Amino acid sequence: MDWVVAPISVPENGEGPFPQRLNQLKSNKDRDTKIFYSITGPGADSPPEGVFAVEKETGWLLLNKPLDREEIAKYELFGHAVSENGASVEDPMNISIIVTDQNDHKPKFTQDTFRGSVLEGVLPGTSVMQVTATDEDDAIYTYNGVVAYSIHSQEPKDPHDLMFTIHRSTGTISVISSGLDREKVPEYTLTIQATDMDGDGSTTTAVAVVEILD
Amino acid sequence: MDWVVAPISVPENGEGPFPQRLNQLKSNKDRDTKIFYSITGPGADSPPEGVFAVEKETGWLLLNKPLDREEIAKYELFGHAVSENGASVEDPMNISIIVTDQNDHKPKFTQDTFRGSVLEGVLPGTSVMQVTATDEDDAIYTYNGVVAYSIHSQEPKDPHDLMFTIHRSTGTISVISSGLDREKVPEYTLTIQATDMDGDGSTTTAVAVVEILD
Ligand SMILES: [Ca+2]
Ligand SMILES: [Ca+2]
Ligand SMILES: [Ca+2]
Ligand SMILES: [Ca+2]
Ligand SMILES: [Ca+2]
Ligand SMILES: [Ca+2]
Ligand SMILES: [Ca+2]
Ligand SMILES: [Ca+2]
Ligand SMILES: [Ca+2]
Ligand SMILES: [Ca+2]
Ligand SMILES: [Ca+2]
Ligand SMILES: [Ca+2]
Ligand SMILES: [Ca+2]
Ligand SMILES: [Ca+2]
Repeated sequence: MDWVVAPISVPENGEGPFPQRLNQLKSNKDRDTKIFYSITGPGADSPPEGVFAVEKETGWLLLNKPLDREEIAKYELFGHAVSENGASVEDPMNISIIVTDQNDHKPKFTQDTFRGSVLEGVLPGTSVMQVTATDEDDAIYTYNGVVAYSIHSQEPKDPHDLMFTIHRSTGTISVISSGLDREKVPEYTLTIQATDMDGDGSTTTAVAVVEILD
Repeated sequence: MDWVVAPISVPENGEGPFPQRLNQLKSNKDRDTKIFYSITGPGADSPPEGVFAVEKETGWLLLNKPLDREEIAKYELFGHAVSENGASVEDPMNISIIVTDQNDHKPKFTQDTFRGSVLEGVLPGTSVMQVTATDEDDAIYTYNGVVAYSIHSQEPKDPHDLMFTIHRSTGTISVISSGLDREKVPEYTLTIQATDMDGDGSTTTAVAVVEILD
């Protein structure tokens, strides 16, 4: 052809229909004799078996089911070409398959509860703590794995509500009001959120507990 | 995003419509201020100017016309992000565009006429000469640039016709008949052909003149 194929990029979670054609393998010895094609490697003849196949007669490389980037992100397979008289007519061909991302993981907070303390007299603008959520999707080329933080809600609501903020990118929680008074309200429970696609995607929650120190 | 884009592969001779969107550039400083996008490089702001553009407000990278791999096979552009107050908010982003092939060149013989001579007594199977045609299209991953040779016709047709063959891949012309006789027919003119897609594509012609030596 030459007996080569460029790396193939396949987005995960393809709709099909399956089996899906990716590339047609072909040995120029098929002018001379009938060629039988086959494939080996993890994803073909070793676990996960049968994700990919090749059609014996035609050389079509097929994907049999949708892929999942977070299970396996890249496959390295080998294609074979054998004459009808049983002789290999090519050295095995390196077939590289790269699985590209879709946004299919929700963020996950690293803790169900995060705790931080401040002195009663801290001024507005004071950083209390930094929370974190991870996201298994790509955050280099897209926002699939990019988390935006927000505050869902605060209890109690004394001396008033929305006394805290969270930095949309860093997860740093700050107090933005005056009026902390430990003798009145010694602790606040914040329900916090993390949302992928930098705020447009899906959202998980955790708790941040703010202790007013004595 | 990060302020990066993976290389973009675009087949030549795209149907459009144009302008065609390729990728949306985006700086995360647009949470903070309005961003104006722009592009530089050969193919954008230097020859060939205006092949690619970027939409100021949206950051969409556009292709303005179909590409031709044999004119330019790869572009290296730079994307820019500038705040409404005039400050650059990113270092320029490397944008790599790779133009991939379609079969749009016919083969071209290297000579309009090729000449070879043989002794009258050469046996069937004798190689007379080797002709060549080139093809500017890809011959690594496809047959776009892969030439199949054939004989179009022979004059004169004495002592009979189809006295010669040509090797489909090498362009080696051979005599396959007995009966060469210089005193009867001292020279044969062969119209020869070269066809891309290894025989399925389009076809050019040349002349091969076979001299029977004394
Ligand atoms: Ca997945
Ligand atoms: Ca995994
Ligand atoms: Ca994913
Ligand atoms: Ca995600
Ligand atoms: Ca005080
Ligand atoms: Ca006090
Ligand atoms: Ca005290
Ligand atoms: Ca072209
Ligand atoms: Ca050129
Ligand atoms: Ca071409
Ligand atoms: Ca061609
Ligand atoms: Ca003789
Ligand atoms: Ca003789
Ligand atoms: Ca003589």
